[PDB]
Amino acid sequence: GLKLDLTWFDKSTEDFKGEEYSKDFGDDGSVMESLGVPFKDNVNNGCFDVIAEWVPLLQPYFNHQIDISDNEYFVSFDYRDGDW
Amino acid sequence: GLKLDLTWFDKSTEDFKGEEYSKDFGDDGSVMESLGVPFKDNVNNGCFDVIAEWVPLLQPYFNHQIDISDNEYFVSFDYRDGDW
Ligand SMILES: [Zn+2]
Repeated sequence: GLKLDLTWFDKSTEDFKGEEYSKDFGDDGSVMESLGVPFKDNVNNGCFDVIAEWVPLLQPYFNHQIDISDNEYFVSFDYRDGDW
Repeated sequence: GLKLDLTWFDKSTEDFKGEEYSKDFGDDGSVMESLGVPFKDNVNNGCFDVIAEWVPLLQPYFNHQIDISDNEYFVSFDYRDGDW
């Protein structure tokens, strides 16, 4: 089902540094609703800049330690048939 | 260097169909310039919708036969240090 695709870039050199997917949330788009982004209309449809208020809400799903002072972050909401 | 990330979905069902990276162009941003998308000033941003005019400009770098009448395409301009 739904997975969050997080990518980060260095603010200085601005090169693509890393990427990490969240666990599969299945058909529940609550995580997106909690971010203020409608589910059905925004999946597989572009990237969103990660703002400060999003950091703590997203952190529990990633091993990468999100630091918006050093990196620029983008999140895209990908959806595919269960079990990736 | 620069690599173009092409992802496409079925235009009817809306299901993911495939994804393919182009070769590494190094610091040659000519392909982006031909699309009318400033090289340095547009890498590592969101993704763009591929319009018909872009098809012949991109086709030489992908094995997949680009067909917009059947699929919907997105392209991202990813830039990382060399040797990826
Ligand atoms: Zn994107």
